[PDB]
Amino acid sequence: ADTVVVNTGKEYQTIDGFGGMNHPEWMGSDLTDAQRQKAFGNGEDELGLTILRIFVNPDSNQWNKAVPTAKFAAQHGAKVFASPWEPPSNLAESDSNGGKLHLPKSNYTAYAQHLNNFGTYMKNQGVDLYAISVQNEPDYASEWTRWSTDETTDFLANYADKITSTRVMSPESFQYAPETASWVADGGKKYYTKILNNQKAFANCDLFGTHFYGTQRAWMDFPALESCGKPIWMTEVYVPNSSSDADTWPEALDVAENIHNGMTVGNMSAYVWWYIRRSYGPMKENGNISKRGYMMAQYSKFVRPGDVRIDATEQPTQNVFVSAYKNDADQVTIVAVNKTTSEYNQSFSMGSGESISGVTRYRSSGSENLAKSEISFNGTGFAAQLPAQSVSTFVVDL
Ligand SMILES: [F-]
Ligand SMILES: [F-]
Ligand code: NA
Ligand code: NA
Ligand code: NA
Ligand code: NA
Ligand code: NA
Ligand code: NA
Ligand code: NA
Ligand code: NA
Repeated sequence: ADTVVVNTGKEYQTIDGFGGMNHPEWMGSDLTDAQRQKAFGNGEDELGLTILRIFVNPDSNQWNKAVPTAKFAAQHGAKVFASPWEPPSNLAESDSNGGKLHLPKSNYTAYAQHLNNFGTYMKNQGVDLYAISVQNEPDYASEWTRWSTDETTDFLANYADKITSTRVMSPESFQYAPETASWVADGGKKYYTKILNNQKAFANCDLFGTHFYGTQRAWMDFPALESCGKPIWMTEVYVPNSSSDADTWPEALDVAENIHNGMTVGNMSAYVWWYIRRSYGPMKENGNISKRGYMMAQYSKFVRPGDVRIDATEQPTQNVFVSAYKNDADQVTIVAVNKTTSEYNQSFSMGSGESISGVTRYRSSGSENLAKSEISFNGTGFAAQLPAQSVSTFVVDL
């Protein structure tokens, strides 16, 4: 294997965090106090999530259902953002072009007020809502609200400046599909390019969100969006499916590969799962962390808001995926996903020249969950075994 060369002087995106969705209406119950602590604490056997996504109910008389878990997350320092699936029923019309609903242009001002008022309500409930998005999956909307890519751009350019209670997030595409994709009539990356290309829409859009359903690694690179000066969040996914129990192994390792790809190929600042607590989620219905959740935790517990992704040899051997981050205490955190069936010894080196003063490893695999050990080092480098089908997070003191 190539030595993994890490360079603290070459910086990419700032990390906003890692999280999941809470949706009492659709999940059937809210998180309990124990589950809230399990998700948003960063102590022993806690997921260390730092972002919570919440639901914008079309009926404002139901907004209160989102509040208790948002307040808990906010008290533990998490960013809280919200997504709408449908306008208030009085603003929505049946769609005859593939969606269930459509928002008529004549109702855009009222819809922006609906989103603004949700932000104000959250603030009055003690939650400074980080952002609200224009629409969940406007390009996969057979059961909610379809928007064309022109429509979301018009909304952002000409109406979203009146959302002042919170930041404005882009519409959230289903899968970040290539613009010329034959299977998507009007969606995917087109939602984003049209914002970048319209001065008013870009000025009124504070950050971007996309989902990752079926998103290939080869679709994650988006040069114009990655250089525009505003964060891109991956705001919803489950991988590789919802049909398997989240302890299924080695299937769960796909979660770590997907996070790695979003971080290093997509320059994503955030990675947000769907329901936190679910049979296929990071927390099981019995409240314990699943294998998929330990895959998330290898990132979320150690790559914290405000950390900066830095250069590190990304694929030193095929299907061994490496990313690295620095924090404001000058620690470097390296996450190595060995997705192969072979164990080998991997060397690491600080190309930026810093001497190492300590290395601690946390590792998850078929038989380990966040297993902790001390790693020897010498000068500017260290080496470690990477077992087959494992995720190793190295915390490096310089
Ligand atoms: F704005
Ligand atoms: F990229
Ligand atoms: Na940065
Ligand atoms: Na709501
Ligand atoms: Na907060
Ligand atoms: Na909704
Ligand atoms: Na209508
Ligand atoms: Na209106
Ligand atoms: Na989500
Ligand atoms: Na499996």
